[PDB]
Formats: sequence, structure tokens, C-alpha cells
Amino acid sequence: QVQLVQSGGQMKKPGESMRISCRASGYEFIDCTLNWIRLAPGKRPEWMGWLKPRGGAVNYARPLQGRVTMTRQLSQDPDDPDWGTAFLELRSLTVDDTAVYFCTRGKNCDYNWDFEHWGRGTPVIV
Amino acid sequence: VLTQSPGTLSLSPGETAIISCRTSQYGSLAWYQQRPGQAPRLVIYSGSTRAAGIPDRFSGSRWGPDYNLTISNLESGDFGVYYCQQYEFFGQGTKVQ
Amino acid sequence: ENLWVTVYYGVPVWKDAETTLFCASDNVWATHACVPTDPNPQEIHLENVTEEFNMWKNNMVEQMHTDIISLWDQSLKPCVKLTPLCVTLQCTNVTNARGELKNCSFNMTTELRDKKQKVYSLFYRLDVVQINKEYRLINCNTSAITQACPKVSFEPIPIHYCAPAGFAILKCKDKKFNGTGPCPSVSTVQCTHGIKPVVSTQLLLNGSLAEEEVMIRSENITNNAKNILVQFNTPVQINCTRPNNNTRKSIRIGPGQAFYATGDIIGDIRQAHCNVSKATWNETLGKVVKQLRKHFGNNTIIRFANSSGGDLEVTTHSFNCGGEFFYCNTSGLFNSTWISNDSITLPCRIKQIINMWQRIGQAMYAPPIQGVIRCVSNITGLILTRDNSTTETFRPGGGDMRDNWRSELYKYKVVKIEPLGVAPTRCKRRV
Amino acid sequence: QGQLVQSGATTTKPGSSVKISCKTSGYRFNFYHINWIRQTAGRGPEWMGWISPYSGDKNLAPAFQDRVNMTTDTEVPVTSFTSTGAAYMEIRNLTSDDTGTYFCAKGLLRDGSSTWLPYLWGQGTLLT
Amino acid sequence: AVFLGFLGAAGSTMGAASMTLTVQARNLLSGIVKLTVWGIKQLQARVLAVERYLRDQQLLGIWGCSGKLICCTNVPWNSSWSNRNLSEIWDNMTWLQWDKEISNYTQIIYGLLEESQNQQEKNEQDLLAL
Amino acid sequence: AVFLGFLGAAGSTMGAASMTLTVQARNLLSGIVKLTVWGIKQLQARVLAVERYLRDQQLLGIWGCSGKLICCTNVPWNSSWSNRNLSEIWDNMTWLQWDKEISNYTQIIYGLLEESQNQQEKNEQDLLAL
Ligand SMILES: *[C@@H]1O[C@H](CO)[C@@H](O[C@@H]2O[C@H](CO)[C@@H](O[C@@H]3O[C@H](CO[C@H]4O[C@H](CO)[C@@H](O)[C@H](O[C@H]5O[C@H](CO)[C@@H](O)[C@H](O)[C@@H]5O)[C@@H]4O)[C@@H](O)[C@H](O[C@H]4O[C@H](CO)[C@@H](O)[C@H](O)[C@@H]4O)[C@@H]3O)[C@H](O)[C@H]2NC(C)=O)[C@H](O)[C@H]1NC(C)=O
Ligand SMILES: *[C@@H]1O[C@H](CO)[C@@H](O[C@@H]2O[C@H](CO)[C@@H](O[C@@H]3O[C@H](CO[C@H]4O[C@H](CO)[C@@H](O)[C@H](O)[C@@H]4O)[C@@H](O)[C@H](O[C@H]4O[C@H](CO)[C@@H](O)[C@H](O)[C@@H]4O)[C@@H]3O)[C@H](O)[C@H]2NC(C)=O)[C@H](O)[C@H]1NC(C)=O
Ligand SMILES: *[C@@H]1O[C@H](CO)[C@@H](O[C@@H]2O[C@H](CO)[C@@H](O[C@@H]3O[C@H](CO[C@H]4O[C@H](CO)[C@@H](O)[C@H](O)[C@@H]4O)[C@@H](O)[C@H](O)[C@@H]3O)[C@H](O)[C@H]2NC(C)=O)[C@H](O)[C@H]1NC(C)=O
Ligand SMILES: *[C@@H]1O[C@H](CO)[C@@H](O[C@@H]2O[C@H](CO)[C@@H](O)[C@H](O)[C@H]2NC(C)=O)[C@H](O)[C@H]1NC(C)=O
Ligand SMILES: *[C@@H]1O[C@H](CO)[C@@H](O[C@@H]2O[C@H](CO)[C@@H](O)[C@H](O)[C@H]2NC(C)=O)[C@H](O)[C@H]1NC(C)=O
Ligand SMILES: *[C@@H]1O[C@H](CO)[C@@H](O[C@@H]2O[C@H](CO)[C@@H](O)[C@H](O)[C@H]2NC(C)=O)[C@H](O)[C@H]1NC(C)=O
Ligand SMILES: *[C@@H]1O[C@H](CO)[C@@H](O[C@@H]2O[C@H](CO)[C@@H](O)[C@H](O)[C@H]2NC(C)=O)[C@H](O)[C@H]1NC(C)=O
Ligand SMILES: *[C@@H]1O[C@H](CO)[C@@H](O[C@@H]2O[C@H](CO)[C@@H](O)[C@H](O)[C@H]2NC(C)=O)[C@H](O)[C@H]1NC(C)=O
Ligand SMILES: *[C@@H]1O[C@H](CO)[C@@H](O[C@@H]2O[C@H](CO)[C@@H](O)[C@H](O)[C@H]2NC(C)=O)[C@H](O)[C@H]1NC(C)=O
Ligand SMILES: *[C@@H]1O[C@H](CO)[C@@H](O[C@@H]2O[C@H](CO)[C@@H](O)[C@H](O)[C@H]2NC(C)=O)[C@H](O)[C@H]1NC(C)=O
Ligand SMILES: *[C@@H]1O[C@H](CO)[C@@H](O)[C@H](O)[C@H]1NC(C)=O
Ligand SMILES: *[C@@H]1O[C@H](CO)[C@@H](O)[C@H](O)[C@H]1NC(C)=O
Ligand SMILES: *[C@@H]1O[C@H](CO)[C@@H](O)[C@H](O)[C@H]1NC(C)=O
Ligand SMILES: *[C@@H]1O[C@H](CO)[C@@H](O)[C@H](O)[C@H]1NC(C)=O
Ligand SMILES: *[C@@H]1O[C@H](CO)[C@@H](O)[C@H](O)[C@H]1NC(C)=O
Ligand SMILES: *[C@@H]1O[C@H](CO)[C@@H](O)[C@H](O)[C@H]1NC(C)=O
Ligand SMILES: *[C@@H]1O[C@H](CO)[C@@H](O)[C@H](O)[C@H]1NC(C)=O
Repeated sequence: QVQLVQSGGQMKKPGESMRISCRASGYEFIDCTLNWIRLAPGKRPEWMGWLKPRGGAVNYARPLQGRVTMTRQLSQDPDDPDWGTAFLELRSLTVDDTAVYFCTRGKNCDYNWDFEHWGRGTPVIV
Repeated sequence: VLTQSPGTLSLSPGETAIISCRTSQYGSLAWYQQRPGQAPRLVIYSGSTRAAGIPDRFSGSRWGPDYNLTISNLESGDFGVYYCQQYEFFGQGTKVQ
Repeated sequence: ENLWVTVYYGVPVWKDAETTLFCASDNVWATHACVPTDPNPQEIHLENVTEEFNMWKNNMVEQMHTDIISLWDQSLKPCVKLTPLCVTLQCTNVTNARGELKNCSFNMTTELRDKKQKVYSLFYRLDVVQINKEYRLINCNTSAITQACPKVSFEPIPIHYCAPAGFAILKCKDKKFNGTGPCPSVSTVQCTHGIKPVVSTQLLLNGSLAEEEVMIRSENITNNAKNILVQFNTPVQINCTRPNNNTRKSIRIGPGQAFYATGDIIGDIRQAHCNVSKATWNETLGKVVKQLRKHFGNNTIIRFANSSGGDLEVTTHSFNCGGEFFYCNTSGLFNSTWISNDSITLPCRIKQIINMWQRIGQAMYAPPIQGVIRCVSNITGLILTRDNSTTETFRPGGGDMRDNWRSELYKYKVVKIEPLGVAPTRCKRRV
Repeated sequence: QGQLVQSGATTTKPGSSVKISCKTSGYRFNFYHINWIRQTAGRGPEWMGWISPYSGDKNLAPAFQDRVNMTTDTEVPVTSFTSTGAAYMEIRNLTSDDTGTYFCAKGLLRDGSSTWLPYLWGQGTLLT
Repeated sequence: AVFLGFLGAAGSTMGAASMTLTVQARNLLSGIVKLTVWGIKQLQARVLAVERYLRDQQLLGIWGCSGKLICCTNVPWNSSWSNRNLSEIWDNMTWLQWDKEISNYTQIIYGLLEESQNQQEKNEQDLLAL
Repeated sequence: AVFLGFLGAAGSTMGAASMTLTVQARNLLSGIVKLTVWGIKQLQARVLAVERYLRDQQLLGIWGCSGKLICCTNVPWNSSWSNRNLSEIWDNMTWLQWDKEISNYTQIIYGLLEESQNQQEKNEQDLLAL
């Protein structure tokens, strides 16, 4: 029962920044890698970067380096200990950043690029 | 490095939608379907393996650097935009309507 | 013709299998409890033998990584629990001019359950957080804390992994053997070599060098989400030190509960750091960019940068030096774009409240090491991570810990012996 | 149980030397000798000589000892029992009498009294 | 002979590896030389060693091969198992190559050897009943 | 024959149950497939399995029956043990009924088989001393 829950949509202006979440549940958070994909109309789906909750190791895409930042915040309470919150921050926004931002996960934690699970989407309008 | 064609495919419920996608590198290419408003849905992964819950009409074949996706019988729900994917790159899309 | 089956017992045939390997020795790792290593290490050459290996499916690294985690929890059981230390701290800066390590005082329990005491101690700022000056230990709102026994050794001891009777370990004497594939020259060993379980990050320390040329691994080098393991062939010398002359103060906090605090700093207050030879690191970064072209192209650019984010344990070179855990900024080591006397100094920090591995449940307090700290080590490996055309940047990474032992256990593989073979020959038994 | 493809049909003139290859597959190249046989227009078949991909040892007929240049590389192992090797062939004093079809041949067994016997043949290479 | 060692002929012919059986017959059980990590894990490995060994001795006992390194039986070689010649086996493929080709039929053969022994001591039981 | 299974002839005649011995000879040791409840209790059961098995192999070894499923010896049948006819045993009572009638004298017989073997290899020791 893998389920990814994101935050609500935001309307931003050029120069500001954004912060969106992605609470996962139903699987070991630190074992599977998470991604961030933006989808703009009339463009290719752009991969922003992946983040491994094991230590927070992250890898940003080149067209976004310096403007993108991905963190995590896994709960430290062993009763519901199977959930983390991947945060995405994009600074110095432009009108080209207007799209719907998703967080994805592979079908299994061995191969990351078979995005079987997707979030409902976080639309952003700059 | 991903060239997906065609860009648009006008068909009727009952035909067969075949969408190709040329790749420069060799890897585990996959396919996605995005109905209007909804989120993309994984259809084929690793070239020809069908995803879970996908009908057997959806099928994928591979010959060299060329990956093809074909739907055996189009319905009113199979109409959407399809994307191919290898590693982190995606295709421009192919909206069937 | 007249061919009947005939049973053969003791035939050279094995199968891939994973069993419970036992340790041998010659500290936290309890190496005194392993069987005494045999002074005669028998290595039998398997002539005409080719075997398929894979250091990424290897189970010895999955078992050892749990045999170290199970060794860590096993060694901290009888050690003092620092639960009363989770009290409101009254901290100031230690007199200087950056205000790093603090000077905190607190009402602490005593040997008598009705008496308190106002004792003080030094804590690096990485171990404390404010309330609204008032502080508290970092782990209090997360987990309990157990102080490391100051009589166990943090020193990596050569540990030998051996297969039980009926099983075997398969070596691989190919001096250009990348992680996967079929090793052409294979031999068998009863035990592995002296594995030093050096807990490191980004830069593999005190590891085993490579013969001939420096190879790099990674299971699929084109998959950017796979940690690339580079293994040097020459050792780059790295010197590290904590120059401050520290003091350790024993604080009785109960019947036999003695928390060891940092009294004061005798003499100068300086900055913990590390050194490498810029010439040796320049030629070694050249050796790594050499083999990197065989996978990415003879014309593409190779860029080096520091970490992109995450935890403290990954963004910096983290390790152990004399008994204290450094966190060395490696931005001065990875800053060179390659195309076709010296001394590089890294600013390191120090932490006492660590969780290690990455488990959420228990943190350890390392009692301060008395005197001036300095250790000399070799960096023998490297764990890189590449980032859309023909120019590849590379950054250091240290996500999973079991990549450390994997850099030493790629040469081995577990197989079980099945000495029962049935084969035909013109042979029958009498009546 | 594997192939032994050779080079093409290169035709030169007497006095020169010709290089003939023999790329193996589907079997352990170091486990079986590589024999070289030819059938010229003037005689029948004639055994030239074999070489061991493991021992590196040579043994060739006295009618070809002072003419034949015979070497092997080292196999690129594919699996535990499969590999990919190569066997080379060159002559010295070439005439039109040596005009014929040439092939390589993998040895029969790995032990016994027929260890080198040409079992698995190539395809053939037409000389001058 | 040449003391190749333990599994020294793993890549050699089945005829050469069959003459050095007491080498792998010794180190299959090794030998002799209390609560910690390796302590419990060592005892778990010491028990597994004698279990896999006694299974190969129990199987050898119920075949009439108890004590044999090379044991001849009554079960004829079925051509469906391996229709290969005797010279293309003992002077060619290795014991590792042999086990892969017989991995299927190896369970049928183990049952044919059991009743071939029970219908031998039962025949000898009548042979000594007079 | 009919594959009755493990202990299939527990209620059958001693003559019918004696021809299916390798069936209960296999499952007496079974086989192969770390600190919890069943973990310590499983290892305690795995050790007891090989101990009771080696006792029956050690007893069979010191009788000269090592490797036999049916073993003939020298000790004559004492009428005090069971003065029953040969036909009223092998074609009548079962092995379960037999063990109750011999439960008394079963210890005396185990000693007669031991010295009957030592005074056989000692005789053969002199038989090969020339
Ligand atoms: C690994 O795998 C390789 C490949 O399978 C094995 O190499 C093969 O071994 C077999 C058996 O050991 C060989 O078959 C034998 O061939 C000899 C022919 O050698 C004679 O002639 C050679 C050329 O004239 C000459 O070089 C030899 O002289 C010695 O000097 C060389 C120097 O390089 C030395 O390397 C040699 O070892 C020699 O000692 C030699 O005079 C042939 O004489 C044999 O026949 C005898 O033995 C058989 C029984 O084996 C018997 O039936 C016969 O009647 C006769 O008595 C035998 O056919 C084979 O040639 C090798 N090479 C291949 C197949 O390419 C190797 O042994 C394996 N090693 C291990 C450790 O597993
Ligand atoms: C972390 O913070 C703690 C505070 O919580 C510091 O500990 C204190 O350090 C100060 C010095 O910096 C200590 O103060 C000194 O105390 C000495 C002891 O004398 C006392 O007892 C006699 C009785 O024998 C009394 O008569 C006397 O008045 C004191 O009460 C004094 O001798 C020292 O006097 C010095 O200063 C005066 C005024 O400047 C001079 O005139 C003198 O000549 C002399 O030089 C001084 O007062 C204090 O005692 C410490 N407290 C405790 C509890 O130990 C740590 O040092 C600090 N650590 C770091 C690393 O910053
Ligand atoms: C990588 O390997 C290095 C060597 O294998 C490690 O260096 C070792 O580090 C430890 C602790 O940091 C040192 O132990 C110290 O010992 C000195 C006293 O040693 C001196 O005196 C003895 C005489 O008894 C003499 O034999 C020595 O040579 C020294 O002259 C004390 O200050 C402490 O007790 C402390 O324990 C080792 O000495 C040191 N070895 C060497 C060869 O320098 C290094 O730590 C490893 N790196 C990592 C990350 O594990
Ligand atoms: C990365 O992984 C892929 C998939 O396993 C590898 O692609 C295979 O490469 C081999 C060797 O050229 C081919 O024979 C296969 O046909 C390829 N399969 C697919 C699905 O592409 C690739 O080789 C790996 N990367 C590297 C550098 O080897
Ligand atoms: C230790 O020294 C640092 C550096 O001077 C102090 O940091 C200051 O903290 C105050 C908070 O009241 C800020 O307003 C200043 O801007 C900070 N200065 C700098 C340079 O960052 C810190 O407060 C000192 N701690 C104690 C306990 O005195
Ligand atoms: C325990 O308290 C610490 C206080 O530092 C919390 O960590 C910070 O949490 C805030 C927001 O909750 C973040 O903005 C900071 O980046 C965090 N800092 C660090 C170093 O993690 C921590 O979340 C608390 N833990 C629990 C379980 O409540
Ligand atoms: C760090 O540097 C080298 C790595 O090669 C080691 O020093 C050499 O070690 C070899 C093997 O024991 C000796 O044969 C050489 O004589 C040594 N050289 C010198 C100059 O002494 C050294 O032990 C390494 N330290 C580690 C790995 O902890
Ligand atoms: C570090 O400080 C300690 C004391 O805090 C010094 O230890 C002293 O060493 C001398 C020998 O030169 C002894 O006579 C003293 O009795 C020692 N003092 C104590 C309190 O034990 C040590 O020398 C200092 N080391 C450095 C490198 O600064
Ligand atoms: C790291 O420290 C070691 C030990 O202090 C240094 O090795 C010394 O180098 C000098 C200069 O060549 C020699 O005179 C000494 O004899 C060496 N010491 C020993 C024990 O051999 C090494 O140079 C330092 N390296 C770096 C990069 O700082
Ligand atoms: C590690 O060292 C580098 C420089 O060696 C630090 O880089 C600084 O980064 C900040 C922004 O984060 C800049 O404003 C500074 O100008 C940089 N300094 C230099 C000298 O370039 C980096 O901050 C250090 N890492 C940490 C965690 O402090
Ligand atoms: C210890 O308790 C007393 C209670 O009156 C308080 O005044 C004092 O500040 C406490 N000490 C510290 C270091 O907080
Ligand atoms: C290791 O070598 C084999 C063949 O030599 C090759 O197939 C494999 O891809 C190599 N490993 C890597 C990580 O490239
Ligand atoms: C990495 O380098 C950049 C540029 O100098 C710097 O801003 C950043 O703080 C550095 N990060 C770390 C973890 O050193
Ligand atoms: C060979 O085995 C088959 C079953 O696989 C069996 O039906 C046949 O009778 C056997 N033949 C011989 C000659 O053993
Ligand atoms: C053993 O059975 C498998 C069943 O998948 C078959 O593929 C294989 O060919 C069989 N082995 C032989 C030697 O035929
Ligand atoms: C039978 O056993 C008795 C002891 O129970 C013994 O005294 C007697 O000699 C034995 N007789 C024979 C014939 O074995
Ligand atoms: C065995 O001994 C007991 C002793 O109480 C006796 O009652 C029983 O009858 C004996 N068994 C036989 C078969 O006589």
C-alpha cells in the first residue's frame, strides 16, 4: 500500500521561492529513493533530482543546480515509524518554472527509474 | 537523447495506437500514460514487461535502439498522452484522442 | 554400452550459497572472542577455473555490516546510560574572540538520591540546542544516550572471515578485475585476509590498495544513482589532528555511574583539521580521471565538486582519529575541472553525540580523549556520485555504510561443497 | 560446441606473407589445441601443426617448421565454461604451390591418446 | 602425482580429478580448533558442518557405498540422463560441467540406488538362509 | 511393491515391513532446511537428532553391521528370549508387537553382538598373520 501525499498548490511571483512536501507511507522510507519530477504543458517531463533518506544524500539535475534543494524529515517515534517527508525548495523562480511538481518512487528499491507510484501533484503558477 | 514520435495520434475507439521512441543509449526504457487531469501511470517497464493492473492489450517490443508500444484495442479511457522514459529523461509526449 | 552408474564421493563441485561465516583474529569488535587465526594461511590455486562474481549481490558484506552493527549494540550494554544528563544546560562561550565549543553548567544528580551538584562541562555546539542562554543535549527529544565505555577500543582490528566446514571462500587474483563478471584466475581460501572495519565516509581510509592500475567499480556506471567505488593503487597520505589539549573530568552521577566530562582546555585553543599532499592528491585525482575516460569518453570534461546536501555524516569526511569523530569539509579536495611544500588543509569539526550507522533509536556519547589528538592514515578509496550531454561532474557521497566493507570483500564469494557425484563407467558389483 | 570463424580469402603473390586469423567462441579456448590443415591444388590434405592455448607449446610438421608463423592470444572469458580466443597463421616463403583452402581446427579431447586431434573445424580461407 | 591441493582439479578433467578424492574428503569436516556474537554464530556453524556431512554419509550408507570413495553399483546408465560417450566425459568436461547436465536427473538416480541396495541385502538374506 | 510411505507398515507383518527399510532410513536424519525462542530450541533439537542417530550407527559399527539394513550375525537365538516359531513371527505379529516381547532381553543381546564381533576381527587378525 504505497501512497505519496503532497502539499497544496501555490501561486508565486518571480524572485520568490517555494517549499513543497511529500509524505510517504506504507514502506521503509530510508530504503527507497525518492525523486522530483515537474510537468509543464508542451514540454518534456523534467527530472529535478533524487534524494536518498539514508543520510540525505542528494543529486541535483544540472539545469537546476544552485536553485534546487531537497531535504527530508523522518519521524523518530516507533509506533508509526514508516514515513518520511521529502521537501523540495526552488529559489529565484521564473515564469518558466510554472508546472505541476510530482514526487515519484520506483516500483522497487533496487531500480529507481521505474516510477510506479506518483503523487497527486503540486501545481505551481509563477 | 530521447526522440519520441509521433507527437499526436488521432484514432477511434477500436483501432491500434503504436508509438515509438528512439534512444541513443541502451538501458531499461519504460512507458507512461497520462489521462487528462490525472497523474501519469506506468504501463511498460524494462522494455517489454507489463505493469500491474495493465490489460494484456498493452504490449511493448524492442529491436535494437528502437522501442515500440502498441495498444491492441483502443477504448474511451485509453485516450491520453504517452511518454517513454530511460533513466531520468522522458519523451515529449504523444496525445491520442 | 555396458554402462552403469557409479557414485563418487569427494568431487570438486560447488554451488552458490550464503551461510553464517565466523570470524578469526590474531575492542568494540570483540576480536579477542574470535578463533585464533592460523599462522599458516592456506591458499590453494584453482587452476583452469573460471567463476562468476558480483560484489554487489555479495552477502559477506550484508552479513558483516550486520556483524558490526550487532557488535556495536553488544558492546554498549554494560556502559553507563547518560539519561540524567538530559537536563537544562546553562551554557556560555569558551573565552576567545568563532564561538564553537561551549561551557555548560547544570544541576546534576549525585551518589545520594537527595543531593544535587552544580557541575560544569564543555560541549561542542553540534551536541546542544537552545530552548528560547539555556541549552540541552541534542538527543533528548529523540532517543536515550549511552556513554561509550572508556575501556573498549575504537581501533579497527584485522578481522578474518572464514567459511564453515563443508563450505569454501572463492578468491579472485585478477589484478584488473572489476566488480562483476567472470574472474579468470580463481583460488580458494579458508579465511579472508585481515579486514580492518574502518568506519569512513567519502574517502576510504586504511583500506587495501590495488595492484597494477587504479580501477573504479560501481555496478552500473551509467546509472547516476549508484555509488561509484574508486580504489587507488598508490596511497595518498592524510594527516589529521585535534590540536587542543583536552582534560577529562569524572562526575559521579550515581552508585557507580560516572559521567566523563570535558574539564577545560590546557594551553592554546586551535582548530581541528586534516592535511594531504596537494601533489600526491593532484596526481591521484589524475589517476582517477584517467580510468573515468574509459567509461565516459576521451573528449568529455570531468568536473569535481563538493557534496550537494544531506546530513552531516555524508557532506563531510567523517571518521575516527584517536577516539573522537571528525567531520572534515572535503570541499578543498574536490575542486578541479579536468580536460585534454604543498599541503591541502580541510576544516574539520568534532561531535560527541553521534548515532552512527543511521539508526533512529540510540545515540552514543564518546568520552573526550585526554591530551592532544593526531592520527596518521592512508586514504585508499573514494565513493563518488555523478550528476546531460558530454561533460560529467562528480561529487563525493557516503549514503550506505556497507559500501565500505564491500570495497574490501569484492575479492571473495561463498560456495558450498556437494561432494556427491554420479557418473557412468563400465562397472558393476558382484552377486 | 562452438564456432571457429576465420578471415577472408586474401590473395597475394609469391614471396610475400599472408595473415590468417581464427576467432573462437562457445568453448573454453585454453582447453583444446588449435590445429591448422590445408588442402592444396596439387596434393590432398596436409597436416601443418598445432599449438596449445594453455601450455603455449608448439609442434608442427618438418615440411612447415621453417615457414609457418603460429601464435595465439589469450581468451576473453565469457562464462565459467565459455570464452573467446584467437589463433593466428602466417607463412614465410610463399609460392603458387601453397595455393589452397586453409582452416583452423580445435583439438578433440583434454586428455588421453587423442588430445590434439582436429575435431571442430573452421570454415576455410582461400589463399593465392 | 602433483599435490594440487583442496579443489585443485576443479577445472581439470573428470578422470584426473577422480584420482584425488581423499584430499576433499579430509577438509569436509576439518575439526576442533561462549555467548558473544561469533560465539553463538560459531556453534551454529559447527552444527551445520556435521549435519551436511552426515547426510552425505547417510546417503552413502543406504546405497551400499558406506566407506567408498569410488563406488560401483547395479543401476544401468540411462541414455536419457546423458547420451554422451565415455571418452567425451572422463577426458573432457569437468566435474563442474557434469553436475549442471545431470542436475535434473540427479534425484531419480538417488532413488534407484536405494532400492538397488535393499534388493541386494534382501537377496543375500535368502542367500544365507541355508 | 506399494510406496506405503514413512512407517506405512507399522501395523503390517514383520516380513512385509522388513522389505521397506530405506524409507525410514532416510527420514531419520532429514536434513538442513538465531537467539530467540524457537532459535535456541531449534538448535537444541538439531543436536539431539544427530546424537540419537550416531548412537544407532555406533552400535551398528561395533556389531559388524555398519552399512547393513539387514545384518546376519553369529549369536544364536536363545529360546528364553522368545520360544516362538519362525512362521508365527515374520507372517504374524508386527514390529511393534515384537519389541514389547523382547524389551527385557534386548540389553543382553546387545552385549552378545559386541563380543561376537571382537572375537571375529581378532580371529581374522590371526587369519592374516601368515
Ligand atoms: C588445464 O587445462 C589444460 C587444457 O585442457 C590441460 O592441458 C592439457 O593436459 C593434457 C593432459 O595433461 C595434455 O594431454 C597430453 O598431451 C601430451 C603431449 O605433450 C607432449 O608433447 C608436447 C608437444 O610435443 C610436449 O610439450 C610435452 O613435453 C613436456 O613439455 C611441455 C613444455 O611446455 C610441458 O608443458 C608438458 O606438460 C610436457 O610435460 C609432451 O612431451 C601427451 O603426451 C599426453 O599423452 C600421454 O598421457 C595420456 C594420459 O594423459 C596417455 O593416455 C597417453 O598414452 C600418453 O602417455 C596427453 O595426451 C594436453 O596436451 C594439454 N593441453 C591442451 C589440452 O591444450 C592442463 O593439464 C590442465 N591443468 C590442470 C592443473 O588442470
Ligand atoms: C567554564 O565556566 C566555569 C564557571 O562555571 C569556569 O570555572 C570558574 O573559573 C573561574 C576562573 O575563570 C574560577 O574563579 C577563580 O577561583 C579561584 C578560587 O578561589 C576561590 O576560593 C577562595 C578560597 O580559597 C576565595 O577566597 C576566592 O575568592 C574564590 O572564591 C580564585 O582564586 C580566582 O581568583 C582570580 O581572580 C581574581 C579576580 O580577578 C584575582 O584577583 C585573583 O588574583 C585570581 O587571579 C578566580 O576567582 C572559578 O572558581 C571557577 N568555578 C568553578 C566552579 O570551578 C571555567 O573555568 C570555565 N571553563 C572554560 C574552559 O571557559
Ligand atoms: C589507520 O592506521 C594507523 C596505523 O595502523 C592508525 O594509527 C594508529 O592510531 C592509534 C590511535 O589513533 C595509535 O594508538 C596510540 O598509541 C599511542 C602510543 O603509541 C606510541 O608508543 C608505543 C609504545 O607503546 C609505540 O609502539 C608506538 O609506535 C607509538 O610511538 C598513544 O598516544 C595512544 O594510546 C593511542 O592509542 C597507534 O599508535 C597508531 N599507529 C601508528 C602506526 O601510527 C590510524 O588510527 C588508522 N586510522 C583510522 C581512521 O582508523
Ligand atoms: C547498465 O545496465 C544495462 C542493463 O543491464 C546494461 O545494458 C546491457 O549491456 C550489455 C553489454 O553491452 C548488452 O549486451 C545488453 O543488451 C544491455 N541490456 C540493456 C537492457 O541495455 C549496460 O551495459 C550497463 N552499463 C554499462 C556501462 O555496462
Ligand atoms: C558566542 O559567540 C557568538 C559569536 O559572537 C555569538 O553569536 C551571536 O549571537 C547573538 C544572539 O544574541 C546574535 O545577535 C549575534 O548576531 C551573533 N553573532 C555572530 C557573529 O553570529 C553567541 O551568542 C555567543 N554565545 C554566547 C553564549 O555568548
Ligand atoms: C528535536 O528537536 C530538534 C531541534 O533542533 C528538531 O530538529 C529541528 O527541527 C526543525 C523543525 O522541527 C527544523 O527546522 C530543523 O532543521 C531541525 N534541526 C535538526 C538539526 O534536525 C527535531 O526535529 C526534533 N525531533 C523531534 C522528533 O521532534
Ligand atoms: C600506508 O602506506 C603504505 C601503503 O602501501 C604502508 O607502508 C608500507 O606497507 C607495506 C606493507 O606492509 C610495506 O611493505 C612497506 O615497507 C611500507 N612502506 C613504508 C615506507 O614503511 C602503510 O602501512 C600504510 N598504512 C596503513 C595502511 O595503515
Ligand atoms: C597537555 O596538558 C597536560 C596537563 O593538562 C600536560 O601534562 C603534564 O605533563 C608534564 C610533563 O611534561 C607533567 O609534568 C605534568 O604533571 C602533566 N600535568 C598533568 C595535569 O598531568 C601535557 O604535557 C600537555 N601536553 C601538550 C602537548 O600540551
Ligand atoms: C604526515 O605526517 C608524517 C609524520 O609526521 C610526515 O612524514 C614525515 O615527513 C618528513 C618530511 O619528508 C620527514 O622528514 C619525516 O621523517 C616523516 N616522518 C616519518 C615518521 O617518516 C608526512 O610528511 C606528513 N604528510 C602530510 C601530507 O602532512
Ligand atoms: C566548506 O568549505 C567551503 C569553502 O572551502 C565553504 O564554502 C562557503 O560557502 C558559503 C555558502 O554556503 C559561501 O558564502 C562562502 O563564501 C564559502 N566559502 C568559501 C571560502 O568559498 C563551506 O561553507 C564549508 N562547509 C560548511 C558546512 O561550512
Ligand atoms: C539549580 O537549581 C536552583 C534552584 O534554586 C536554580 O536556582 C539554579 O539556577 C539551578 N542551576 C542551574 C545551573 O540551572
Ligand atoms: C566488468 O567487466 C565485464 C567484462 O570484462 C563487463 O561486462 C562489465 O560491464 C564490467 N563492469 C562494469 C561495472 O563495467
Ligand atoms: C560546497 O561548496 C559550495 C561552494 O563553495 C559552498 O557554498 C557549500 O557550502 C559547500 N558545502 C559543503 C557541505 O562543504
Ligand atoms: C530411462 O528413464 C525413463 C524415465 O526418465 C524411463 O521411462 C526409462 O524406462 C528408462 N530407461 C532405461 C533403459 O533405464
Ligand atoms: C532441466 O529442467 C529445465 C526445466 O526448465 C530445463 O530447462 C533443462 O534443459 C533441463 N536440463 C537438461 C540437461 O535438459
Ligand atoms: C539363554 O540365556 C540364559 C540367560 O538368560 C543363559 O543362562 C543360557 O545359557 C542361554 N542359552 C542359550 C542356548 O543361549
Ligand atoms: C520383563 O520384566 C518384567 C518385570 O516386571 C515382567 O513383568 C515381564 O513379564 C518381562 N517380560 C517378559 C516378556 O516376560
